[PDB]
Amino acid sequence: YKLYIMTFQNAHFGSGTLDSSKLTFSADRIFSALVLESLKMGKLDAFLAEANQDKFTLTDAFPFQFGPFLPKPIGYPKHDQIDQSVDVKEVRRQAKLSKKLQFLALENVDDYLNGELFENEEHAVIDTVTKNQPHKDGNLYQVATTRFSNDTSLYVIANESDLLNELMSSLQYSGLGGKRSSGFGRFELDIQNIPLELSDRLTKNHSDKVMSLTTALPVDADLEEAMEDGHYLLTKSSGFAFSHATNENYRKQDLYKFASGSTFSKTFEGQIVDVRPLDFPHAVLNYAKPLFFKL
Amino acid sequence: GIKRLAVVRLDVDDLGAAFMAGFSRQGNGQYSTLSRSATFSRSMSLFFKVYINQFASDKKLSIIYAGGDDVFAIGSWQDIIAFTVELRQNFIKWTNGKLTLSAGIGLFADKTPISLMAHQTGELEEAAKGNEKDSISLFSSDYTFKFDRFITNVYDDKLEQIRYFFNHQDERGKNFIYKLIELLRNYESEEKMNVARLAYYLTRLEELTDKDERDKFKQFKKLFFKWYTNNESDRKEAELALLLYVYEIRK
Amino acid sequence: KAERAISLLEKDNKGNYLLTTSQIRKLLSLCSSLYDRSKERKFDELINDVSYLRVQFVYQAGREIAVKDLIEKAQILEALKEIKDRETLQRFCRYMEALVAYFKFYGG
Amino acid sequence: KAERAISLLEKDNKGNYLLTTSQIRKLLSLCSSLYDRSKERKFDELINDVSYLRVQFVYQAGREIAVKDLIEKAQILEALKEIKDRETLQRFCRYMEALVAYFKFYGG
Amino acid sequence: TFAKIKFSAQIRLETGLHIGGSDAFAAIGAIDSPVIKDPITNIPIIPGSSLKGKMRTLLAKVYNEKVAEKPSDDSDILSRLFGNSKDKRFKMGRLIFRDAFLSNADELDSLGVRSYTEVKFENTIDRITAEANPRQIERAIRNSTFDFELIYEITDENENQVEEDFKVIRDGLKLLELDYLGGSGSRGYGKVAFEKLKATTVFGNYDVKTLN
Amino acid sequence: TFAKIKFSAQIRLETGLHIGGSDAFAAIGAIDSPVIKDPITNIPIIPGSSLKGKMRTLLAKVYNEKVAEKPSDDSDILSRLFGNSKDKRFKMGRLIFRDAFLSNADELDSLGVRSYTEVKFENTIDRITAEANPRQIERAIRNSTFDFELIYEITDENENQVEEDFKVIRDGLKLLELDYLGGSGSRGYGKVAFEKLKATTVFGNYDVKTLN
Amino acid sequence: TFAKIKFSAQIRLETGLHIGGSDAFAAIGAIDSPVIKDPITNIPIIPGSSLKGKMRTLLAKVYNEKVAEKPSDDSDILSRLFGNSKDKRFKMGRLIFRDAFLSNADELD
Ligand SMILES: Nc1ncnc2c1ncn2[C@@H]1O[C@H](COP(=O)(O)OP(=O)(O)OP(=O)(O)O)[C@@H](O)[C@H]1O
Repeated sequence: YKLYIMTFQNAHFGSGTLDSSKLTFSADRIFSALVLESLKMGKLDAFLAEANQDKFTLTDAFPFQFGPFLPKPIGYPKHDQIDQSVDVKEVRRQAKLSKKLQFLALENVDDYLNGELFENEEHAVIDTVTKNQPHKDGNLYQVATTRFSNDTSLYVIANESDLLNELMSSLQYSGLGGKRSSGFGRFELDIQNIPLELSDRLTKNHSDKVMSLTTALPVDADLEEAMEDGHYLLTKSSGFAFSHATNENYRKQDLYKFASGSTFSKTFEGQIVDVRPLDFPHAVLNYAKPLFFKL
Repeated sequence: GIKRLAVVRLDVDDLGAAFMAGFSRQGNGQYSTLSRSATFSRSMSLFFKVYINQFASDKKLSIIYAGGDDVFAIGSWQDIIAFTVELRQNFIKWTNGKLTLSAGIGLFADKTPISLMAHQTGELEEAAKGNEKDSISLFSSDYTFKFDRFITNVYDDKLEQIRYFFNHQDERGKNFIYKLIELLRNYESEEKMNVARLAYYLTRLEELTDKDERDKFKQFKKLFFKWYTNNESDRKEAELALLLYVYEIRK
Repeated sequence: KAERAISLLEKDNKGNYLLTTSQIRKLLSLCSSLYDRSKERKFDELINDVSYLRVQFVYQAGREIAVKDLIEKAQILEALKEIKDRETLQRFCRYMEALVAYFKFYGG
Repeated sequence: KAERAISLLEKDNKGNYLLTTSQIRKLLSLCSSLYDRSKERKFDELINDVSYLRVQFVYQAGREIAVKDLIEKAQILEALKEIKDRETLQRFCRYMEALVAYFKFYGG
Repeated sequence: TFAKIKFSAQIRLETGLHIGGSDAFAAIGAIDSPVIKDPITNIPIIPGSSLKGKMRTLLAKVYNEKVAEKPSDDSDILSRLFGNSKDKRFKMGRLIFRDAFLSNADELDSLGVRSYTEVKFENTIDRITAEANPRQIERAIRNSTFDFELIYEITDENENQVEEDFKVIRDGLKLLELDYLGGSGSRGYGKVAFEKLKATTVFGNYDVKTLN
Repeated sequence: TFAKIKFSAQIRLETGLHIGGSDAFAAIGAIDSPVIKDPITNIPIIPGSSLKGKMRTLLAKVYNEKVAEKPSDDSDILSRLFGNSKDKRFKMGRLIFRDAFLSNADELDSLGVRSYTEVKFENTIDRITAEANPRQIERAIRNSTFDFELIYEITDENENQVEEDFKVIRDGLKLLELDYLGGSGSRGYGKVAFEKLKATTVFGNYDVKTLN
Repeated sequence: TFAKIKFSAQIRLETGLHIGGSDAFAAIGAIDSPVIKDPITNIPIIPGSSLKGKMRTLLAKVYNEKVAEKPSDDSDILSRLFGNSKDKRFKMGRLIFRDAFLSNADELD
């Protein structure tokens, strides 16, 4: 509906452990950031009645290098396309190149299903930095960073309103993920109006071989009915909570969701799960609002 | 030496052949019997799971996860470098030079998390396959060679030649290698201008030494200048020889 | 620039370079004292150093035979007149250092 | 300064410079003894050295024929009157060193 | 209610410093820890962790009321500007830093210099022998501007102390210039100079008057 | 409580010295190690590494109580002024030096000299032959001021010893002038001269009275 | 314990000497090696390298106990006054010289 192009430079997005880092990040990082900063501004109760309005949703961090990128379809293609049958060694060595691929181009969303295999474009390299502490037994730690290159940018698709544009205006000067108390999260928001005439297949009604993204999460009333005959991949996303009145900061429960680009068969619903381990004066919200692409 | 350590991950490259359909050469024999394909895994399991303990003896390292696919050898780099290039030599004679091999040696710091320590050394494995299949990745992702050009050129008559034709010069003599490495990198923007500056460093070392010692330094000047203007891939070989010599004797 | 300096210096006459790096320890150092001053100030201020730098080349062409055969071949006096800009003056400083490196490689 | 010193010195009469660098080993050293003293003190103090420096040029133009033909052409006596400032006096010292370099460039 | 105060300035290095980076792969022409650079290009950069770990230590020794011992547990009047994992009144840091990138390359190549990092020869005297351990370091070049932006934001409660917060930040900027910023700065390697110290707003919710 | 004492002075080199520089490229007419300078420009500057290592060596032989053997482990009465990596009572040093830069170029060009450095010819006699090893060095020009600023700061504990701290610093300044500063200075190359020795305050916390 | 002895004197040249200085460019009337002076100004000065190299040579031939051959390795009774790059008992010298500058310009003019 409306994409928000933003580029990163020397950022950090861990996945499992603080020392490790990935080029992208899950969709729950953006939703858990605007709600945390809404209380500091003075409108936490205003955004609570907006996220639960069905039409309001968010997208994952997709690369943008002279064109929007989309994840590869999980399980596609099937066992029918061999792509130039020459030898069993040449066909087997090129099948892994598509497995290590991260995102596909906007113009290759239709040619990949017909029979085409190629190596993903080199977006950025994983670089790490070292730190220590002199007045504490000389201890040290290692953390990784993400330095984009070759004009590597990202974009998130949301809904146009007169309240969301002001909440994200301060996020570019406040950090986003990783070591926020250093400067690993500052970016620049490039606002736009017209997205693209091809990337308008986002629907949530009919079910014609759709594809769920942004880590799907089925509802209790529709789990196995949409899980049978599908392609998915279980991941992992958790960590310690961040509150201001606990004196302990309890651990959030595990929420093994899916991956960006899973192909099911029917249309889900999307709910908001509440993470309450012991007791908290507030409520740890979560995204869990997957979209669908016509493919 | 230094107080660091290196991690190597020797992994077999090609695996779809010699198991599915690769024994065909004559229409007489079928070359598709299950027994002919089952003896391939048994013949290589004795070298990657049994012969590893015998070949790693009398060394300052310890093999971990000695399987038929990927291994994990950790320890001091004083013996890992002499074990990675040596293990492949025994595999070529066992296979008559029909199966390639690739790996990657990368040093790290002390008291570091093993997560990124074992993940950064694994990224060099995938980066050592952009050319074709018989490549290698040294300490970084820029040293992309063919592995066979190391023990037959770099480790043969390049890295060894410095150990007895430059060891006589110490302290004062070790004030020129740190600059020659920088000249080997700045070659795209500074092409013809860098060639003229190379003729000056070759004369500063010969003039600043003993008169009787000049007899030893008589062929290193011509061999070092020829290795700079001959091939683009040959220019990167001098950066590896000058780096392993500094890590040898120092501190 | 650096292409015509590898073949013109080799083309000489009698072998065994009699001139060493000891009798030329002034004209090679005064040119380095102008490259660092050209990047700090303008070119219209250093008009007095350019006039004195040219005299050093002509003064040495009459006291030693190993200098006349180098100025007339490398065209040292010709390059001192074409310069007029700050960027052009910096090119003459780099061209002089190229003739010194190749002079010690073939001889000394 | 240096541009007009390469064409005026060449324009002479009979070839083979009879005047050598041995008979001019006084007037070329007195000018160097004034340039180094002008940077330490002022110009109003060295008023006695300027008067004695001019007499040496006139005294040499009467004992040798190789001096009268050089003063009247290079205008040596004219430049000794236009000077009046410390910066102007330093220009005459650099102009005299230029005529010595180009003198040995063609002969000796 | 909610403003965004950005302290944009240019850090001018009047003395070449030395900060040990990661491993030795971008500058293997030394014997000790080199200076961290950019993994894509080849420009010497400085991380943002060195700006917070040094300014907080030199500031917590004059505006404190108790002998410190462990971080995030000394002088509550300034603990809300950096971070604290113990007090419930504040957790986040209201002073977001940024990696200062060398933006002096737009006019450095026109003058013609050596490169980007030099090599300095150093040693030691054991008072019993001559030269001992001929080591060497890798300092930084002189005159190199940087992009330093200090982000400051209020959180509603920040009302009857905004004017007092500017006194600590302004005093901390001039205090860093009178001290080394790097490694082995006891002999005179650091000593920065904040040039063009100005402050502007981006969101627009607080007037500018306390510029200097 | 916390003051900043800066010893601003002008080092007047009455005799050209020589310090072993890095790469031999300041002049293409030398043969040995020249003098380290600036990587960007080419102005003869002196580093601060030769000031702390020389002032402490010439001072720890009169204000000590035990024969030294290794650095950073001799005379505890002055170890807190420089630094010690072994004592747990203190680690950082309270005497920050500064790389003195040549600021005499504002009036040196008006006189008209040759350049900035000279080449002195030296050799040796083996008492059996004539000239042996025709080498050469590169000294510095005479009369060249420098910007020397000694940054001093207290840490609350500096209370009942401030008057004793200035006695060692003042004695070390006049003692350095009676000895060479640099390498190969046994023949009389160093010998500095601190001109206009004054001390001012920048932070504003300690009164000035012991100026001289 | 620790004292500073300075032998302040005035060297009066009763005979004009000649020491081969640096490059032959102090005057445009010479052809051989002149005398080293000052790079900034122009006053004839004598360095301190010629004083240590001459006083030690003429003194090590009367206060010695063995025929010398190489410098810094003859007569241990006087090696501690200048210095020795081989003995482990001492390395620095206790006789710091000084480049003598001509101070007779106050009345020569
Ligand atoms: N020691 C072994 N013996 C028999 N088979 C093996 C052994 N090691 C691995 N394999 C086979 O290799 C297969 C996995 O190969 P893999 O996909 O890792 O190769 P690859 O990484 O694609 O090779 P390349 O890097 O050249 O593309 C497994 O199915 C397994 O059967």
